[PDB]
Amino acid sequence: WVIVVGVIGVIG
Repeated sequence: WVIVVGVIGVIG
């Protein structure tokens, strides 16, 4: 959150 990561985050 708030919609933030192309390849390695949570998502998120």
